[PDB]
Amino acid sequence: MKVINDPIHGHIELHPLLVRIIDTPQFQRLRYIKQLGGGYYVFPGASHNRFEHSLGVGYLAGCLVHALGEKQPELQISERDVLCVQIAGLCHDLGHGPFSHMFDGRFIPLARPEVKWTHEQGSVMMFEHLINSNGIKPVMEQYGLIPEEDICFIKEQIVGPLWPYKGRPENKSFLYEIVSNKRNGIDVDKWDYFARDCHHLGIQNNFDYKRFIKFARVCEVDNELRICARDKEVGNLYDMFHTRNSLHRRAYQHKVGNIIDTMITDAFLKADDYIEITGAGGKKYRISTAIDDMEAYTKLTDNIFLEILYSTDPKLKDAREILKQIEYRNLFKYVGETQPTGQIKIKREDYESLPKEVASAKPKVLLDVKLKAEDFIVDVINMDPIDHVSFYCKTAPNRAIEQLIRVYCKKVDRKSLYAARQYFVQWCADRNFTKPQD
Amino acid sequence: PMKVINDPIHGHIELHPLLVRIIDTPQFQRLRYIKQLGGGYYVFPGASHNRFEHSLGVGYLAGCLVHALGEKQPELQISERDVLCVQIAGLCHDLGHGPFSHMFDGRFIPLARPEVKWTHEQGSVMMFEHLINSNGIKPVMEQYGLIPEEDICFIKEQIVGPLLWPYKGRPENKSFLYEIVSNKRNGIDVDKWDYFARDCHHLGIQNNFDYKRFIKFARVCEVDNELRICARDKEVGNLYDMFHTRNSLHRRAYQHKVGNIIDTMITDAFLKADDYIEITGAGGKKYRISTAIDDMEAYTKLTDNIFLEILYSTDPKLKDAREILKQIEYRNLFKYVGETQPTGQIKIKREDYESLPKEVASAKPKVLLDVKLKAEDFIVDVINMPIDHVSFYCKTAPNRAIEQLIRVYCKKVDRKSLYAARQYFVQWCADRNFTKPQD
Amino acid sequence: MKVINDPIHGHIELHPLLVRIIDTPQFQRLRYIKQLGGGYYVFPGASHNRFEHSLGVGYLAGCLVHALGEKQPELQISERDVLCVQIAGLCHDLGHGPFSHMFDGRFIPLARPEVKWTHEQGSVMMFEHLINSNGIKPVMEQYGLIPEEDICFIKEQIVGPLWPYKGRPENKSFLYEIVSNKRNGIDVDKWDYFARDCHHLGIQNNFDYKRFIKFARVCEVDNELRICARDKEVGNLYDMFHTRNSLHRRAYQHKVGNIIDTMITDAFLKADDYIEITGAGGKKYRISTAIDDMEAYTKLTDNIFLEILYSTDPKLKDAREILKQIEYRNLFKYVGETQPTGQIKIKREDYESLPKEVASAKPKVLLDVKLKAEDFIVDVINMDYNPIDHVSFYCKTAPNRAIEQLIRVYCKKVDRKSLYAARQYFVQWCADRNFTKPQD
Amino acid sequence: PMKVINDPIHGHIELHPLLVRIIDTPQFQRLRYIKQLGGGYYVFPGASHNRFEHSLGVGYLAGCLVHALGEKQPELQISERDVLCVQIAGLCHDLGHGPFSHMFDGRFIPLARPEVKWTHEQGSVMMFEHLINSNGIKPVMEQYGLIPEEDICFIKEQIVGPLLWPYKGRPENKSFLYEIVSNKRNGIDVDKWDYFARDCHHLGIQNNFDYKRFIKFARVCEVDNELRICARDKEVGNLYDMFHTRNSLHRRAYQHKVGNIIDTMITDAFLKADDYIEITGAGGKKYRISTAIDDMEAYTKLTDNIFLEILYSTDPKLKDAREILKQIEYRNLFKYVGETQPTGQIKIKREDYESLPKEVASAKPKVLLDVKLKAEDFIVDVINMDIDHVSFYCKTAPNRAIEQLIRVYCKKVDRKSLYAARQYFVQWCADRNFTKPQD
Ligand SMILES: Nc1nc2c(ncn2[C@@H]2O[C@H](COP(=O)(O)OP(=O)(O)OP(=O)(O)O)[C@@H](O)[C@H]2O)c(=O)[nH]1
Ligand SMILES: Nc1nc2c(ncn2[C@@H]2O[C@H](COP(=O)(O)OP(=O)(O)OP(=O)(O)O)[C@@H](O)[C@H]2O)c(=O)[nH]1
Ligand SMILES: Nc1nc2c(ncn2[C@@H]2O[C@H](COP(=O)(O)OP(=O)(O)OP(=O)(O)O)[C@@H](O)[C@H]2O)c(=O)[nH]1
Ligand SMILES: Nc1nc2c(ncn2[C@@H]2O[C@H](COP(=O)(O)OP(=O)(O)OP(=O)(O)O)[C@@H](O)[C@H]2O)c(=O)[nH]1
Ligand SMILES: [Fe+3]
Ligand SMILES: [Fe+3]
Ligand SMILES: [Fe+3]
Ligand SMILES: [Fe+3]
Repeated sequence: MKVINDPIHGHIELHPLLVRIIDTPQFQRLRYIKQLGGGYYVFPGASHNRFEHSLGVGYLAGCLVHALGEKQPELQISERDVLCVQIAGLCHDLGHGPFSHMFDGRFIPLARPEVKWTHEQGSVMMFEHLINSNGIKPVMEQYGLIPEEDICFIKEQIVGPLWPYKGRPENKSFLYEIVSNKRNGIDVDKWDYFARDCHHLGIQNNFDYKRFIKFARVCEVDNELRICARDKEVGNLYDMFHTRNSLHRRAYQHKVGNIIDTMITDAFLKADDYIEITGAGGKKYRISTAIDDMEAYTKLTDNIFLEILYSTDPKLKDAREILKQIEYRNLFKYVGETQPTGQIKIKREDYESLPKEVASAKPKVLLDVKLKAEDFIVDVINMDPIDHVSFYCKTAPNRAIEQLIRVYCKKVDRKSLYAARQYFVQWCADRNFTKPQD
Repeated sequence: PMKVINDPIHGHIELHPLLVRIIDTPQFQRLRYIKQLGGGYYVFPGASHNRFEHSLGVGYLAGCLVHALGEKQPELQISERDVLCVQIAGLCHDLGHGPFSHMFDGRFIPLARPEVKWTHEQGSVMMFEHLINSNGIKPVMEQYGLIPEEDICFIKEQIVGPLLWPYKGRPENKSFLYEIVSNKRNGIDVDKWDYFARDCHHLGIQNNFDYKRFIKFARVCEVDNELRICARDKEVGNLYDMFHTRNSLHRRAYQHKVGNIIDTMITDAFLKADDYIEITGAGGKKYRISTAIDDMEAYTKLTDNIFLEILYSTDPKLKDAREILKQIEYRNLFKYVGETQPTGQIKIKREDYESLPKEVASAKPKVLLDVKLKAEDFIVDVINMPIDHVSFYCKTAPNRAIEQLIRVYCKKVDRKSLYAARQYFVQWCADRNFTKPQD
Repeated sequence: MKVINDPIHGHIELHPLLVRIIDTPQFQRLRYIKQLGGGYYVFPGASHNRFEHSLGVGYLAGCLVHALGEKQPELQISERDVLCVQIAGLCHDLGHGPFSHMFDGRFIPLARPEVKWTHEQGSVMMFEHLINSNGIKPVMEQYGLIPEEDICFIKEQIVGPLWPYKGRPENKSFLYEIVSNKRNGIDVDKWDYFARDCHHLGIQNNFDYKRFIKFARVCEVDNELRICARDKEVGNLYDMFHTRNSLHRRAYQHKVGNIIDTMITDAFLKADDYIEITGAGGKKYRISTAIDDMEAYTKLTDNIFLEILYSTDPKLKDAREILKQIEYRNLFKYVGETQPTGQIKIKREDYESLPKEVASAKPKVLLDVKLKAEDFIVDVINMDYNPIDHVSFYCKTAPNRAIEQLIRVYCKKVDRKSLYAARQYFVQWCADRNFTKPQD
Repeated sequence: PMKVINDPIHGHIELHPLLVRIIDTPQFQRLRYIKQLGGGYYVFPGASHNRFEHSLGVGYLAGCLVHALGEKQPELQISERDVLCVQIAGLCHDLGHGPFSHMFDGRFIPLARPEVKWTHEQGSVMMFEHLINSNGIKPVMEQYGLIPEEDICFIKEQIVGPLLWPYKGRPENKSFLYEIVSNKRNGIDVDKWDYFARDCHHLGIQNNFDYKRFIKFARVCEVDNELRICARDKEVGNLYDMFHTRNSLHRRAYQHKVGNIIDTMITDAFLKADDYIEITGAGGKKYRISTAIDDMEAYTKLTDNIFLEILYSTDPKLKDAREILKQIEYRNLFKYVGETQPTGQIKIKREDYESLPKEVASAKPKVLLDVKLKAEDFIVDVINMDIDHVSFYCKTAPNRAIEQLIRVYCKKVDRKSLYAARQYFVQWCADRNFTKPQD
């Protein structure tokens, strides 16, 4: 029964089971993986990692359940239910890779285009590895959990259904909207990293989750059980959503922030063949295939960045040279942005091909310089109002009331940069993407 | 052409292009990979911040203060040359920190090479000379009005002190400029300001000191015909809030019991790994962790990275060290035996840190005990550390002015062995004449 | 330089000029006038008076002005302007009478239908009395105020134009939206008693004025200069308006709260002839006429309730009997509520006549008992004002430019047959007055 | 039929109809016209609250606690009759307070009638009996199961104490019920809880004590085989913060310097007016302010109202008193001379308050001074203050348990007379052997 002090949430009381899950290598791994990935090289305050964030989500998961259980004893929320939601929140991010969203969103699609991989697949594999490597399942039983039944439940809360849910019956469906919510984008995962990311980026977060948790209730909608907010709390809700918008516009879509991310992945790609990560049975993996074995994956952290940078191996001199360019601030240069409006969206599978298409656009008038596909970086940003949440009133508590595409150039001179803007504008034309602004 | 960096504690920070030129180097970005609070992060989840953002802030506050004194008092003859120099000093005062900051020069080097006198402040000066040579900064200095010979002296001296008026970099009439970045006398400098605001911010402690206010009311005045930086009498209230902050950070965070236990565990791994880990320095030569300080090129490559190189290593030579770091991940820590302080004005010197376990373990405690422990089973932790010396002035007359702790840990966790450790220690305290350890 | 500790605003720093206005009898008057009138008899937490509310307004006025002056120097806002806005905030309630709104809203319309009286007229008369009785004008100039021009500005901030304004040029119009705002219902006066009234009533006030003040800016709107808010702060504004709505629904329109107000007024009416208030030149005034002399008005406070209650005077036995009714809790009984929807609103001038009308409605079928006009109390409750649309905004990208009546009737007769009789008359009176049909 | 009142501090308060019958009387509603902190309101604008809302809260808390003890411990034989009585007691414990609360019996009556022994708790008992007699409560008591003879005794005893086991109202096996409303020994009762919460709320002070929690873990247990109310050991953390609230209210509010000066000014006005004011009592007789305590019917009409009655007066017999209250409005207060304490454990008795200025004025203070002051120029303010003495229990074995300040003010405000006042006072402290005044 430890008490941890967190700068956003204050004191976080931790169930001994939770403590047993937290003091394992598969969880301490999150201490070495930046929350905002390449954010830190643009935002100096953003040194924070997945680890404390996982702590906060786990805490927020629990605050909400225990709250719903107290205001409404008829939901039959058990001490068993609160522990699983707490464990799920804690481990939803077990599967993040080097520099978080950079890894499953850009590196694996470029490194192994055929493979379908998400960090949510990654978390469940890592959670399974965690409870097996550390004999967690006996300790679950010691505190009243049913390992077969509850381990499924935690997994389904993280990666979704593997009525589709086997972990809990539908009269407890609302337990599935606590940690991550597909429908109205309101979950304790957002709350923590909304509060957390503003705190480190120097943005003001006026959203008050304690207030929202206090007035939160389960209510019936289309004969479905959902979590609802009372009508007074729409003012708080506009402040939640305005923060989500500021974080995206100001932080998550930052131009240099995202340019630098593609430089890092270009380094990991040129370095993928020459770095070995040690797995099970002593087998050796590459950076891109360590996702295939969880003990190697345990060992795949932000560390790999510095390992490349400090390397003396001549085989890694290319990968090294790109990371020296991040340190010297000689970055890739911005060419332009465009959108596939009205058009079919670019799929993760087709990322590898895009620079070849850009370099192949025929931009007549003819140009002084010619560029090959290796001089182009094509960066796909996927985006994934108030009205879509469901409310209630005190009188009737029973009843309910994109893709951006950016192109960077590795060549830094004005004559070549001009050329790049020309190819780029042509490629947009004959792909029927929107016309780039000047 | 100014770069503007957004910082959570100081906001928008405008950076002179010269400052930028210095920042975008490996000798500086190296600070992105060094925890401000070392092993603190393993006790306070918020303490993930590194020396890097802190170095930006000091550089900023330095400039803020100099520029402020210069505008209010033009007779001080503070130049753009002078301001730039003070700023670089803030920027580069932490260039020399080692893996996990103070754990490194404060415990590791004293335990690994007792013969050596090494400080991060010496290190900051070597790294700074190394920085400006490797990156052709001296032409860039000359371009913005710096005289490299004279001014490079000034920056080093603001960092490491005099290398009679001991300073060769600036005359005594500009003496006050040596009090901005690092103030030896009253411990009030813009560097403390940054890491008090910054360390409170990440730890969730309330900090009531308002430096913007303190800077706004700061003046140079004559005290014993020496020029010092002074505060208005009204602002003695703001000063007390700084010191209540210095005191709660020390009690609550930097002297935290598990925090300092974990430091020594980390340091025990670095010691047990020092011989089998190689860092490539200049001229291709190879250095060890403890001797990499002898070359700034190897030293550049020595960051928090080394904790994970040890943890992820498969080398069978490193298993002994690796196991201490795996202990930390599993949370089986060294055990607290007790705390004491050395009475009188005597303080244990850094050179004698290595001997301390030999002394504690050799103490003869009577009654004789069930177990006898070797010195290798003891960790001795030396933990080191108010208007007086501050100068004030009044609005009417602006020209003129008005510890060590020792904790001992046992590596053996068994109750019989733990009981033994407490006895040796209580004895050791006795005829070293340290104070009696309490229950 | 004084500092006052207040439970809603923390520390309130007061300019010595302000303290000089406060330490006078005309201002200390407000310590003895309940903010919520008959509220205290329904809400035990509601003991707060005009005195602390006025302080808060004065403080909040200054907070807003100083904010605008520091973020936007081109407005040319002086320390003189700040003092004037503060004094105006401070003295905007000098003219409230016994139990505040009961007095200018119901007693004077029943005691003297002929007269036009508002507490806003009252504030100016009393403010004029204050600065004259305490030799304030010499002290005003001591701190840089121009007595002639600035006393105008202050009166005008309270009671309106006496471009219509003589106190400040049109390039400083926005200074007229701080203390009281006719247009968008956003001012520092409502800000105070929204927080202050919730604090004492046990209601949650989520509105953060500090946050709103930090992002407030002056902008050009239709070639008009007004106070605007950043688009971000609509979330905060929604919570302000919800508070305004709860205070009105739950507190200011409380059914028993309003019954008790009409009783106190019934007692003041029956006592008006027999109570004498000493004015200037020693003349003696009545409750209804002390408003005609500001020296007598000063001594007219909530005190008068207890003077009636403690009386042994047989002339006041009638009044005394009603104040005994309130305390034994034998109150007037609720008969019903209705609205003048679609019809002309009942004017203050016509309040006196209404019970005669209600008692004259022919409620056929005939009833076992008959009621006289003296057995009816009709209470006209006015609440003059998406409201969120009438606010003006800006975004950081374009900082230069901008983006009812209730009628209740109570009966004094408390038996079931008479109450039933009463409902019939009331339901009829609504019928041939074309007011809404009363609900069950 | 249960009425429910919303309280800003305690939320919804459900009132037994019997309780409502008692509240809606003149003797009780009298408390709507008596400030809780009296003259405090003239120093703290938030402090406008009266005894009335406080009495409701005590009544609410009394029932809350009695009901909880009964639910966890059915063996205590706590009846619906017992609970009603404790509640009425909480409600009516403050029935006897006079104009401006503690100012009245603590200073006005001791100075106006030095011979008489009067406390408000005595007053509460008389007012309570007048209450049930004049308003026919005893038939209503019998209707809800109270036995008027036995229980009216019990209610009085909870208020003024015993009039060997001294209590006739309830047997010793129900002794603990006497510790709820007012607890003489360990200063922990629900009366204190209420005005600690309420006084914080209106003063803007932070109150960390959680009564709801403390109530949840309270139990009756045997202490020296005597029955006492106990707290669970784990929850002592809650107790320390109760006492910390008691400490801040006293340091920051109740012993406030100008607040207490003002109270003696009000008292000086009541004294200069005691003779010319008539309050009509029973049998038509006329009483003075100081003797209205002799008749409960007169006392009923004596509230804060007497203050404005004096101030608004045009009567010239009352012109002297009027001027002291006119001083208050213009803020020309009495001036502070100094503070002292009675060294030794001796306290100045209320009976001797009147003479205190006579002693001060006759002190021969050589050095001889330019001016001499008479006793009419001195105000002597006696300020009275009324953690381990609490009884605890453990979850495993629940059945069994584990000052005065004196201030002096001067009415003459000039520099020359004020200096004299300090000397007379310093001397008086000397030859009364009280401690040396500071500053
Ligand atoms: N267990 C654990 N605690 C952490 C961690 N990070 C921060 N903490 C906090 O740091 C403090 C020290 O951690 P512990 O290893 O549990 O030290 P301890 O509380 O003395 O543990 P015991 O040896 O069981 O007494 C705790 O109070 C936690 O609040 C972590 O990763 N694991
Ligand atoms: N130069 C530099 N900027 C940093 C660093 N860390 C954070 N930043 C911030 O991140 C922003 C990223 O911009 P830059 O890296 O300078 O790229 P840029 O804006 O194209 O710079 P220019 O090409 O000179 O215009 C900077 O303006 C800084 O505010 C750093 O280490 N070096
Ligand atoms: N002047 C004044 N102060 C008030 C009033 N209401 C509350 N206060 C506060 O209560 C205390 C009143 O004491 P003052 O006489 O005004 O100030 P003081 O320090 O006691 O006396 P001086 O400063 O010497 O005149 C102060 O702390 C004020 O903050 C008021 O109506 N007038
Ligand atoms: N009885 C009583 N209620 C009060 C008092 N102060 C506030 N209240 C609250 O104010 C409400 C209004 O008073 P009521 O007692 O209901 O008056 P009423 O409705 O005319 O009387 P009933 O119809 O018999 O209930 C009460 O229900 C209480 O919740 C008080 O002093 N006495
Ligand atoms: Fe997450
Ligand atoms: Fe530093
Ligand atoms: Fe107002
Ligand atoms: Fe009390």
